[PDB]
Amino acid sequence: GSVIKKRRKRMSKKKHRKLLRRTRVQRRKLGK
Amino acid sequence: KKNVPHGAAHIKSTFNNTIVSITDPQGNVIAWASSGHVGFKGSRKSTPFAAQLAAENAARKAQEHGVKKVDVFVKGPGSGRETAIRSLQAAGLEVGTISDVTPQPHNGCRPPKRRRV
Amino acid sequence: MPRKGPAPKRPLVNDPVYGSQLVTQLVNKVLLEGKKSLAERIVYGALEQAREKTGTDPVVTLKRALDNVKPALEVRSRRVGGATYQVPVEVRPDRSTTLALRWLVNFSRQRREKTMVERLANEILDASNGLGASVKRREDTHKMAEANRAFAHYRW
Amino acid sequence: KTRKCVFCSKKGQTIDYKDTALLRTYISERGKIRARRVTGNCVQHQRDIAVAVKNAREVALLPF
Amino acid sequence: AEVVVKGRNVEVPDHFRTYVSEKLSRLERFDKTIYLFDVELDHERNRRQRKNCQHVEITARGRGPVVRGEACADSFYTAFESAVQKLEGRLRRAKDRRKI
RNA sequence: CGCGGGGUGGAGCAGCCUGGUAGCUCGUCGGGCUCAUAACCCGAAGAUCGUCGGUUCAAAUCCGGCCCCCGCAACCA
RNA sequence: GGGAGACUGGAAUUCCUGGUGUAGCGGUGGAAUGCGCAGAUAUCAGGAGGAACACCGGUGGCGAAGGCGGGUCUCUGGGCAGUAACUGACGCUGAGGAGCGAAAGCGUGGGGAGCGAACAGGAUUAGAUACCCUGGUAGUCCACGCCGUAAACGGUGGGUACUAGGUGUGGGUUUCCUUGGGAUCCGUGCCGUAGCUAACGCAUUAAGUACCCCGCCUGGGGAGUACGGCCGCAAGG
Repeated sequence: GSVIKKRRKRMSKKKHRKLLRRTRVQRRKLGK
Repeated sequence: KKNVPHGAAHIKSTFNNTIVSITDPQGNVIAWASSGHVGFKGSRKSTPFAAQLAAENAARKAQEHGVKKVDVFVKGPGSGRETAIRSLQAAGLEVGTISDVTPQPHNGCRPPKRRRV
Repeated sequence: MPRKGPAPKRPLVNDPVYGSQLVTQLVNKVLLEGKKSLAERIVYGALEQAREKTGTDPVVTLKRALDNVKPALEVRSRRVGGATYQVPVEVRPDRSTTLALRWLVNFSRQRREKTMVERLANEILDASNGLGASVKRREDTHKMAEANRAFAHYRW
Repeated sequence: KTRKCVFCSKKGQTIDYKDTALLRTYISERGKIRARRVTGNCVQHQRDIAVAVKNAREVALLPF
Repeated sequence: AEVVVKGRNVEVPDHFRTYVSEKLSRLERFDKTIYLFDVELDHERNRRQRKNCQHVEITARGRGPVVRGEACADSFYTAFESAVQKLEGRLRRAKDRRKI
């Protein structure tokens, strides 16, 4: 179809990836 | 210095210039002529007129060591192959062969990927 | 009349006093506007002063100066890809006569004699010997053409 | 070309890696292998010619 | 940077003077090539049970030749903002595009 | 302490050991290039040898100093 | 070019030693960092080492899908046709389940030529944390395992029967002229009726006409995210 749907989805995915970069450490230690 | 009865040319026509050595059968080079050494620099170095002046100066420095007959060996893709052969046949050396020895890899080392400009 | 092809040009009558295409064409390029009669008085008076300083036929002196300023190659202008390329091009006959007469008139007009007649006389004489600034502009135009020979290939 | 073959049409002929004449009928003046369109092979014998020329290059019988 | 501010059919509030000065002043920042600016402020749509269409025209003699630039908007500040965004991109292009 | 080399358009660099013929590179404006910008390209505007001294036709050039410049490597100065 | 193991081949790039030989080479839209003048680029001879396999080779073959092309040898998997010798419905699908599964990435040990994220400098630009240039580490390679994801796409689950044709090409049987056509079974493309579709299109390799089993959907965001559990060395799934 259009690539707009694909790109909205991918924006969400990207943002999430970044959010796991920055909290990586914090999730390990707060979880442990 | 010495005399050489006949030699072979080497023309490296790689886009930004042509480097024209001449060489005996042995392969030693009596003299080497290039567009850059003529006086052109930069993008003017790429031009076929730079190849004509490179083969002119290469044929004069060639003729100072007494070469008369030449077998021409031209390299791969670029501007200035038949122009350098032309300036050689006019500038004091005669035709001989025109051998297109392009160095062909056969999917060898992977080439640089793509220039997007 | 460009973009439709070549346009037909006006035929030019020759000179009454001297009998040349090139004298009348020098008059029409002397013509700072309005006064063709005064342009004829400048050209005629300047060529009889050339007759005084040569003692010969003035149109032979004129055509020898015209030959000694006449260019063979002109530079121009085509900018291939983000760089301005001075491209040398073969000059037509009419284009070469036009550059010869136009340079002759303009650089006579820069010269520092009192009237215009003495200016044009001294410029036709100095261009006949080869000592005017206009001959130096021919040598500078061939300097730009021979200095820029490589870019000429485009075949343009 | 636009023939149908010589091996599939003449219906008896063996392609032999020792035989340097038959393999040099199908390489070019450069030494490179000609196509199936240029020589008109059936596909089986185009595979066997290509492998046979390639073996003959491996044992120095063709100028690579 | 000489800045002429004409109406077209409109009052010219001290808010409009100051805002004009600061948007257009962005251009003084980074395009040193500027000379004269001429800025003229139309006002229609008004009177018709509808919302007034403003229009801004801006003229700019650079150091060299003459830009022009025209914008229509429901209000005046939003229009002059938009006009300065456009002008900034253009000029650096007329800055751009060159450099061999 | 010396023996040396070391000076030449604003500058850097030669040339200066075998006298007649001082170049060279950025600081130079004007062009052509583009509808343009700039570059790219062309040309142009400055030293006759830090300077002064003898001989030889001819002297930066050869020889005497100096202003200098130092390299240092020495100094139980 | 189905897979695995083993041995080996040449062209090319890079470095190395040695010749020949001089001031540029490289690079670009134009340049500059860069390598040079200590002997580079160029050319000739020899050596090392690694990776990828020009030509054949394409709308072509094989594999369940990923995927598979230098050669040879060794071990092994599937398919197709022909005869009909045998068995006699042993078929189909398949929730959960186990296995395989590009690239990137991960662990331990090797290897490291070319290419090359990150990382520098140069340039461009208002500014480039970018494109373009010069260099460049992990990686790319092999051995042994992890991981489980893709536009893993024919964007089309698997099986079966039927429904006008025309023309290419791949594998094999046969009747006729005597390689040429015919007919047939299996494959893969291009065009085309009927029928179907929202339309584009599909169209005997169906998205047509029907039957069997599975997966899955129920407005857009929030979100394939939280919480919880499972797997994983981690990234994460």
